Amino acid sequence: LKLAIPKGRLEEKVMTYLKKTGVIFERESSILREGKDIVCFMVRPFDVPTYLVHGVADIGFCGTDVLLEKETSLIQPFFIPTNISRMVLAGPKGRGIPEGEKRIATKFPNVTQRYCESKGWHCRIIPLKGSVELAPIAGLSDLIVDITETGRTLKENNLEILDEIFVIRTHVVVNPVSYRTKREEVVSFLEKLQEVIEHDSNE
Amino acid sequence: LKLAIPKGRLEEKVMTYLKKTGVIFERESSILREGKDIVCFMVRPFDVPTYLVHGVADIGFCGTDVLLEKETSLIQPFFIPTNISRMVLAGPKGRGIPEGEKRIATKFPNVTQRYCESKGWHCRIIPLKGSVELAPIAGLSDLIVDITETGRTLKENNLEILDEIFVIRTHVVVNPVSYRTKREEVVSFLEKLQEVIEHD
Repeated sequence: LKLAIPKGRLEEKVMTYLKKTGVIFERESSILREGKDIVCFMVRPFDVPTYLVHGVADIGFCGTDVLLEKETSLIQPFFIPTNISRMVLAGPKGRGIPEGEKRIATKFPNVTQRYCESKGWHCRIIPLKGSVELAPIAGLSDLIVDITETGRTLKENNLEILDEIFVIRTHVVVNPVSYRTKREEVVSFLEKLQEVIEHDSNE
Repeated sequence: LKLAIPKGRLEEKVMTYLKKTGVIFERESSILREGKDIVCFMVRPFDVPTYLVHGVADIGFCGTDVLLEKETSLIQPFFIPTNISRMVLAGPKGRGIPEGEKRIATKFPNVTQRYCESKGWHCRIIPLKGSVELAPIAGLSDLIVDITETGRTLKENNLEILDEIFVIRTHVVVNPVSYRTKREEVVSFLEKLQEVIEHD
Protein backbone atom coordinates (compact mmCIF):
# COMPACT_ATOMS: atom_id res chain seq x y z
CA LEU A 1 0.00 0.00 0.00
CA LYS A 2 1.14 3.50 -0.98
CA LEU A 3 -0.33 6.45 0.92
CA ALA A 4 -0.46 10.16 0.06
CA ILE A 5 -0.22 12.19 3.28
CA PRO A 6 -0.94 15.92 3.50
CA LYS A 7 1.99 17.89 4.88
CA GLY A 8 1.08 20.73 7.22
CA ARG A 9 -1.90 21.01 9.48
CA LEU A 10 -3.25 17.45 9.15
CA GLU A 11 0.13 15.74 9.07
CA GLU A 12 0.41 14.84 12.77
CA LYS A 13 -3.19 13.64 13.08
CA VAL A 14 -2.91 11.32 10.05
CA MET A 15 0.55 9.98 10.96
CA THR A 16 -0.66 9.30 14.52
CA TYR A 17 -3.58 7.28 13.12
CA LEU A 18 -1.11 5.29 11.01
CA LYS A 19 1.10 4.82 14.08
CA LYS A 20 -1.93 3.60 16.04
CA THR A 21 -2.80 0.98 13.39
CA GLY A 22 0.62 -0.68 13.66
CA VAL A 23 2.54 1.01 10.87
CA ILE A 24 6.29 1.07 11.51
CA PHE A 25 8.83 2.97 9.37
CA GLU A 26 12.33 1.69 8.67
CA ARG A 27 13.45 4.64 6.56
CA GLU A 28 12.27 8.23 6.78
CA SER A 29 12.87 11.42 4.90
CA SER A 30 11.05 14.72 4.44
CA ILE A 31 9.24 13.43 1.37
CA LEU A 32 9.12 9.66 1.90
CA ARG A 33 8.29 7.25 4.77
CA GLU A 34 8.91 3.56 4.11
CA GLY A 35 7.88 0.53 6.15
CA LYS A 36 7.04 -3.10 5.37
CA ASP A 37 4.10 -3.16 2.95
CA ILE A 38 3.64 0.59 3.32
CA VAL A 39 5.08 3.72 1.76
CA CYS A 40 3.96 7.25 2.64
CA PHE A 41 4.38 10.06 0.10
CA MET A 42 4.53 13.32 2.14
CA VAL A 43 3.03 15.87 -0.25
CA ARG A 44 1.34 19.28 -0.25
CA PRO A 45 -2.37 18.87 0.61
CA PHE A 46 -3.62 19.93 -2.80
CA ASP A 47 -1.30 17.34 -4.42
CA VAL A 48 -2.96 14.45 -2.60
CA PRO A 49 -5.77 14.03 -5.15
CA THR A 50 -3.24 14.30 -8.00
CA TYR A 51 -1.16 11.38 -6.65
CA LEU A 52 -4.28 9.22 -6.37
CA VAL A 53 -5.90 10.24 -9.66
CA HIS A 54 -2.63 9.51 -11.47
CA GLY A 55 -2.65 6.12 -9.71
CA VAL A 56 0.74 6.30 -8.00
CA ALA A 57 -0.82 6.15 -4.52
CA ASP A 58 -3.62 3.89 -3.26
CA ILE A 59 -5.03 5.82 -0.29
CA GLY A 60 -4.72 9.50 0.66
CA PHE A 61 -5.96 12.07 3.17
CA CYS A 62 -7.01 15.73 2.73
CA GLY A 63 -9.17 18.45 4.30
CA THR A 64 -12.65 19.34 3.02
CA ASP A 65 -11.15 22.52 1.50
CA VAL A 66 -9.03 20.43 -0.90
CA LEU A 67 -11.88 18.03 -1.67
CA LEU A 68 -14.33 20.85 -2.44
CA GLU A 69 -11.84 23.09 -4.24
CA LYS A 70 -10.75 20.42 -6.70
CA GLU A 71 -13.37 17.84 -7.60
CA THR A 72 -12.23 14.29 -8.24
CA SER A 73 -13.94 10.90 -8.54
CA LEU A 74 -12.11 9.48 -5.52
CA ILE A 75 -13.92 7.13 -3.15
CA GLN A 76 -14.44 8.11 0.50
CA PRO A 77 -14.82 4.84 2.41
CA PHE A 78 -15.69 6.35 5.78
CA PHE A 79 -16.09 9.56 7.80
CA ILE A 80 -13.32 11.05 10.03
CA PRO A 81 -15.04 12.98 12.81
CA THR A 82 -13.05 15.86 14.25
CA ASN A 83 -13.80 19.34 12.93
CA ILE A 84 -10.41 20.95 12.30
CA SER A 85 -11.47 24.41 11.10
CA ARG A 86 -13.97 26.37 9.01
CA MET A 87 -14.16 27.99 5.59
CA VAL A 88 -15.80 31.40 6.09
CA LEU A 89 -16.78 34.58 4.26
CA ALA A 90 -15.13 37.59 5.96
CA GLY A 91 -14.76 41.36 5.38
CA PRO A 92 -13.79 44.66 7.06
CA LYS A 93 -15.54 44.78 10.43
CA GLY A 94 -18.83 46.66 10.52
CA ARG A 95 -18.74 47.48 6.79
CA GLY A 96 -21.02 44.64 5.68
CA ILE A 97 -21.43 43.27 2.16
CA PRO A 98 -21.18 45.36 -1.02
CA GLU A 99 -24.46 46.02 -2.84
CA GLY A 100 -23.15 45.59 -6.37
CA GLU A 101 -20.43 43.25 -7.62
CA LYS A 102 -18.45 41.76 -4.72
CA ARG A 103 -14.65 41.61 -5.00
CA ILE A 104 -13.50 38.48 -3.12
CA ALA A 105 -9.85 37.43 -2.74
CA THR A 106 -9.24 33.78 -1.89
CA LYS A 107 -7.00 30.73 -2.19
CA PHE A 108 -10.18 28.80 -3.05
CA PRO A 109 -11.62 30.26 -6.25
CA ASN A 110 -13.94 27.35 -7.16
CA VAL A 111 -15.31 27.19 -3.63
CA THR A 112 -15.81 30.96 -3.80
CA GLN A 113 -17.44 30.76 -7.25
CA ARG A 114 -19.80 28.06 -5.98
CA TYR A 115 -20.72 30.10 -2.91
CA CYS A 116 -21.43 33.24 -4.97
CA GLU A 117 -23.69 31.21 -7.29
CA SER A 118 -25.72 29.89 -4.34
CA LYS A 119 -26.28 33.50 -3.26
CA GLY A 120 -27.12 34.75 -6.75
CA TRP A 121 -24.27 37.23 -6.30
CA HIS A 122 -22.16 39.04 -8.86
CA CYS A 123 -18.59 38.34 -7.76
CA ARG A 124 -15.14 39.20 -9.02
CA ILE A 125 -12.80 36.50 -7.70
CA ILE A 126 -9.13 37.27 -7.08
CA PRO A 127 -7.01 34.16 -6.51
CA LEU A 128 -4.19 34.45 -3.99
CA LYS A 129 -1.61 32.03 -2.53
CA GLY A 130 -1.60 33.10 1.16
CA SER A 131 -1.97 36.03 3.56
CA VAL A 132 -5.45 36.54 2.12
CA GLU A 133 -6.41 38.69 5.12
CA LEU A 134 -4.26 41.51 3.65
CA ALA A 135 -6.54 41.89 0.62
CA PRO A 136 -9.24 44.15 2.13
CA ILE A 137 -6.83 46.51 3.89
CA ALA A 138 -4.80 46.90 0.67
CA GLY A 139 -7.96 47.67 -1.37
CA LEU A 140 -7.51 44.55 -3.55
CA SER A 141 -10.90 43.16 -2.54
CA ASP A 142 -13.97 43.92 -0.47
CA LEU A 143 -14.31 40.48 1.15
CA ILE A 144 -12.36 37.24 1.43
CA VAL A 145 -13.17 33.54 1.57
CA ASP A 146 -10.63 31.75 3.77
CA ILE A 147 -10.04 29.25 6.54
CA THR A 148 -10.15 30.15 10.23
CA GLU A 149 -9.70 28.00 13.35
CA THR A 150 -10.32 30.39 16.23
CA GLY A 151 -10.79 33.71 14.40
CA ARG A 152 -7.55 35.11 15.84
CA THR A 153 -5.97 36.12 12.53
CA LEU A 154 -9.24 37.68 11.31
CA LYS A 155 -9.84 39.52 14.61
CA GLU A 156 -6.31 40.96 14.65
CA ASN A 157 -6.76 42.28 11.10
CA ASN A 158 -10.18 43.69 12.04
CA LEU A 159 -12.10 41.37 9.73
CA GLU A 160 -15.32 39.77 10.98
CA ILE A 161 -17.00 36.53 9.96
CA LEU A 162 -20.05 37.23 7.81
CA ASP A 163 -20.95 33.66 6.92
CA GLU A 164 -19.90 30.10 7.68
CA ILE A 165 -19.50 28.28 4.35
CA PHE A 166 -18.48 24.83 5.55
CA VAL A 167 -16.86 23.05 8.44
CA ILE A 168 -13.52 21.48 7.47
CA ARG A 169 -12.54 17.96 8.50
CA THR A 170 -10.06 15.30 7.43
CA HIS A 171 -11.18 12.87 4.72
CA VAL A 172 -9.86 9.49 3.58
CA VAL A 173 -9.90 9.01 -0.21
CA VAL A 174 -9.03 5.91 -2.20
CA ASN A 175 -7.87 5.40 -5.76
CA PRO A 176 -10.71 3.56 -7.53
CA VAL A 177 -8.31 1.28 -9.43
CA SER A 178 -6.49 0.28 -6.23
CA TYR A 179 -9.85 -0.39 -4.64
CA ARG A 180 -10.48 -3.11 -7.23
CA THR A 181 -6.96 -4.47 -7.79
CA LYS A 182 -6.02 -4.77 -4.07
CA ARG A 183 -9.55 -5.13 -2.74
CA GLU A 184 -9.09 -7.25 0.38
CA GLU A 185 -5.79 -5.56 1.27
CA VAL A 186 -7.44 -2.12 1.07
CA VAL A 187 -10.61 -3.24 2.84
CA SER A 188 -8.56 -4.73 5.67
CA PHE A 189 -6.34 -1.70 6.18
CA LEU A 190 -9.39 0.57 5.98
CA GLU A 191 -11.21 -1.49 8.64
CA LYS A 192 -8.30 -1.22 11.09
CA LEU A 193 -7.89 2.50 10.30
CA GLN A 194 -11.57 3.15 11.01
CA GLU A 195 -11.32 1.21 14.29
CA VAL A 196 -8.37 3.37 15.39
CA ILE A 197 -9.82 6.56 13.91
CA GLU A 198 -13.21 6.08 15.58
CA HIS A 199 -11.46 5.70 18.92
CA ASP A 200 -9.07 8.65 18.44
CA SER A 201 -11.66 11.16 17.27
CA ASN A 202 -14.34 10.24 19.83
CA GLU A 203 -12.28 9.09 22.83
CA LEU B 1 3.69 54.82 -2.83
CA LYS B 2 2.50 51.27 -2.14
CA LEU B 3 5.00 48.44 -2.51
CA ALA B 4 4.27 44.72 -2.94
CA ILE B 5 7.13 42.88 -1.18
CA PRO B 6 7.67 39.16 -1.79
CA LYS B 7 7.53 37.37 1.54
CA GLY B 8 10.21 34.80 2.26
CA ARG B 9 13.64 34.28 0.78
CA LEU B 10 14.03 37.73 -0.81
CA GLU B 11 12.39 39.64 2.04
CA GLU B 12 15.18 41.19 4.14
CA LYS B 13 17.41 42.00 1.16
CA VAL B 14 14.59 44.03 -0.41
CA MET B 15 13.75 45.58 2.96
CA THR B 16 17.43 46.49 3.43
CA TYR B 17 17.46 48.12 0.00
CA LEU B 18 14.31 50.07 0.91
CA LYS B 19 15.97 50.97 4.21
CA LYS B 20 19.02 52.30 2.33
CA THR B 21 16.81 54.54 0.17
CA GLY B 22 15.63 56.29 3.35
CA VAL B 23 12.33 54.53 4.08
CA ILE B 24 10.99 55.05 7.60
CA PHE B 25 8.32 52.80 9.09
CA GLU B 26 6.00 53.90 11.90
CA ARG B 27 4.01 50.67 12.27
CA GLU B 28 4.92 47.09 11.33
CA SER B 29 3.04 43.79 11.16
CA SER B 30 3.83 40.47 9.46
CA ILE B 31 1.80 41.44 6.37
CA LEU B 32 2.04 45.24 6.41
CA ARG B 33 4.64 47.90 7.13
CA GLU B 34 3.52 51.52 6.96
CA GLY B 35 5.25 54.87 7.39
CA LYS B 36 5.19 58.43 6.05
CA ASP B 37 4.42 58.17 2.33
CA ILE B 38 5.40 54.48 1.92
CA VAL B 39 3.29 51.38 2.62
CA CYS B 40 4.57 47.82 2.12
CA PHE B 41 2.28 44.84 1.49
CA MET B 42 4.17 41.64 2.43
CA VAL B 43 2.69 39.05 0.09
CA ARG B 44 3.48 35.66 -1.39
CA PRO B 45 5.91 35.99 -4.31
CA PHE B 46 3.36 34.74 -6.85
CA ASP B 47 0.85 37.35 -5.64
CA VAL B 48 3.14 40.36 -6.33
CA PRO B 49 1.76 40.87 -9.88
CA THR B 50 -1.83 40.51 -8.65
CA TYR B 51 -1.35 43.45 -6.27
CA LEU B 52 0.16 45.69 -9.01
CA VAL B 53 -3.20 46.48 -10.65
CA HIS B 54 -5.58 49.43 -10.86
CA GLY B 55 -5.00 51.52 -7.74
CA VAL B 56 -3.75 48.85 -5.27
CA ALA B 57 0.06 48.73 -5.43
CA ASP B 58 2.57 50.86 -7.37
CA ILE B 59 5.96 49.08 -7.28
CA GLY B 60 6.76 45.41 -6.62
CA PHE B 61 9.64 42.89 -6.59
CA CYS B 62 9.54 39.34 -7.98
CA GLY B 63 11.64 36.60 -9.47
CA THR B 64 11.93 35.82 -13.15
CA ASP B 65 10.05 32.60 -12.35
CA VAL B 66 6.91 34.50 -11.35
CA LEU B 67 7.13 36.82 -14.37
CA LEU B 68 7.68 34.03 -16.87
CA GLU B 69 5.00 31.76 -15.36
CA LYS B 70 2.32 34.43 -15.12
CA GLU B 71 1.68 36.63 -18.16
CA THR B 72 1.85 40.16 -16.75
CA SER B 73 1.65 43.65 -18.21
CA LEU B 74 4.10 45.30 -15.84
CA ILE B 75 6.72 47.96 -16.48
CA GLN B 76 10.21 46.53 -15.82
CA PRO B 77 12.75 49.33 -15.30
CA PHE B 78 15.63 47.17 -14.00
CA PHE B 79 16.52 44.24 -11.70
CA ILE B 80 18.71 43.35 -8.70
CA PRO B 81 21.85 41.63 -9.98
CA THR B 82 22.26 38.81 -7.44
CA ASN B 83 22.03 35.32 -8.92
CA ILE B 84 19.69 33.74 -6.39
CA SER B 85 18.90 30.51 -8.25
CA ARG B 86 17.98 28.75 -11.50
CA MET B 87 15.01 27.15 -13.25
CA VAL B 88 16.16 23.73 -14.50
CA LEU B 89 15.02 20.52 -16.17
CA ALA B 90 15.91 17.56 -13.90
CA GLY B 91 15.49 13.79 -13.72
CA PRO B 92 16.73 10.63 -11.97
CA LYS B 93 20.51 10.30 -12.13
CA GLY B 94 21.59 8.55 -15.34
CA ARG B 95 18.14 7.95 -16.85
CA GLY B 96 18.31 10.96 -19.18
CA ILE B 97 15.35 11.99 -21.34
CA PRO B 98 12.65 9.42 -22.11
CA GLU B 99 11.68 8.92 -25.75
CA GLY B 100 8.34 10.18 -27.04
CA GLU B 101 6.04 11.89 -24.55
CA LYS B 102 7.84 13.14 -21.44
CA ARG B 103 5.87 13.25 -18.17
CA ILE B 104 7.06 16.37 -16.33
CA ALA B 105 5.94 17.41 -12.85
CA THR B 106 6.27 21.09 -11.94
CA LYS B 107 5.06 24.12 -9.98
CA PHE B 108 5.48 26.09 -13.23
CA PRO B 109 3.20 24.56 -15.90
CA ASN B 110 3.25 27.53 -18.28
CA VAL B 111 7.04 27.72 -18.14
CA THR B 112 7.21 23.96 -18.77
CA GLN B 113 4.72 24.12 -21.63
CA ARG B 114 6.76 26.85 -23.35
CA TYR B 115 9.96 24.94 -22.66
CA CYS B 116 8.58 21.74 -24.22
CA GLU B 117 7.34 23.65 -27.27
CA SER B 118 10.80 25.22 -27.76
CA LYS B 119 12.38 21.74 -27.76
CA GLY B 120 9.72 20.25 -30.07
CA TRP B 121 8.69 17.84 -27.33
CA HIS B 122 5.32 16.26 -26.64
CA CYS B 123 4.92 16.64 -22.89
CA ARG B 124 2.43 15.55 -20.24
CA ILE B 125 2.60 18.28 -17.58
CA ILE B 126 1.67 17.52 -13.96
CA PRO B 127 1.20 20.63 -11.81
CA LEU B 128 2.31 20.27 -8.19
CA LYS B 129 2.40 22.79 -5.31
CA GLY B 130 5.70 21.72 -3.71
CA SER B 131 8.21 18.94 -3.04
CA VAL B 132 8.39 18.44 -6.79
CA GLU B 133 11.47 16.21 -6.39
CA LEU B 134 9.20 13.43 -5.08
CA ALA B 135 7.47 13.00 -8.46
CA PRO B 136 10.19 11.07 -10.33
CA ILE B 137 10.86 8.98 -7.21
CA ALA B 138 7.19 8.09 -6.77
CA GLY B 139 6.73 7.32 -10.47
CA LEU B 140 4.41 10.31 -11.02
CA SER B 141 6.72 11.74 -13.67
CA ASP B 142 9.87 11.04 -15.66
CA LEU B 143 11.27 14.56 -15.26
CA ILE B 144 10.77 17.79 -13.28
CA VAL B 145 11.09 21.52 -14.08
CA ASP B 146 11.82 23.32 -10.81
CA ILE B 147 14.03 25.88 -9.12
CA THR B 148 17.43 24.91 -7.77
CA GLU B 149 19.73 27.03 -5.62
CA THR B 150 22.53 24.92 -4.15
CA GLY B 151 21.56 21.76 -6.06
CA ARG B 152 21.34 19.86 -2.77
CA THR B 153 17.65 18.95 -2.92
CA LEU B 154 18.25 17.45 -6.37
CA LYS B 155 21.59 15.79 -5.52
CA GLU B 156 20.35 14.17 -2.30
CA ASN B 157 17.34 12.74 -4.13
CA ASN B 158 19.53 11.31 -6.89
CA LEU B 159 18.29 13.83 -9.45
CA GLU B 160 20.67 15.46 -11.90
CA ILE B 161 20.30 18.66 -13.88
CA LEU B 162 19.61 17.95 -17.57
CA ASP B 163 19.22 21.55 -18.76
CA GLU B 164 19.41 25.12 -17.43
CA ILE B 165 16.22 26.90 -18.52
CA PHE B 166 16.88 30.34 -16.98
CA VAL B 167 18.69 32.13 -14.19
CA ILE B 168 16.33 33.74 -11.66
CA ARG B 169 16.77 37.34 -10.59
CA THR B 170 14.69 39.81 -8.59
CA HIS B 171 12.99 42.21 -11.01
CA VAL B 172 11.69 45.63 -9.99
CA VAL B 173 8.20 45.86 -11.52
CA VAL B 174 5.80 48.80 -11.73
CA ASN B 175 2.03 49.02 -12.19
CA PRO B 176 1.44 50.80 -15.53
CA VAL B 177 -1.45 52.81 -14.08
CA SER B 178 0.83 54.05 -11.27
CA TYR B 179 3.55 54.94 -13.76
CA ARG B 180 0.98 57.18 -15.50
CA THR B 181 -0.71 58.74 -12.46
CA LYS B 182 2.28 59.00 -10.09
CA ARG B 183 5.13 59.39 -12.56
CA GLU B 184 7.38 61.78 -10.65
CA GLU B 185 7.10 60.00 -7.31
CA VAL B 186 7.64 56.54 -8.88
CA VAL B 187 10.68 57.75 -10.83
CA SER B 188 12.04 59.60 -7.80
CA PHE B 189 11.97 56.37 -5.76
CA LEU B 190 13.38 54.20 -8.58
CA GLU B 191 16.47 56.43 -8.96
CA LYS B 192 17.25 56.21 -5.24
CA LEU B 193 16.82 52.44 -5.45
CA GLN B 194 18.99 52.12 -8.57
CA GLU B 195 21.79 54.08 -6.84
CA VAL B 196 21.65 51.83 -3.77
CA ILE B 197 21.77 48.70 -5.94
CA GLU B 198 24.89 49.93 -7.73
CA HIS B 199 26.95 51.01 -4.70
CA ASP B 200 26.03 47.79 -2.89
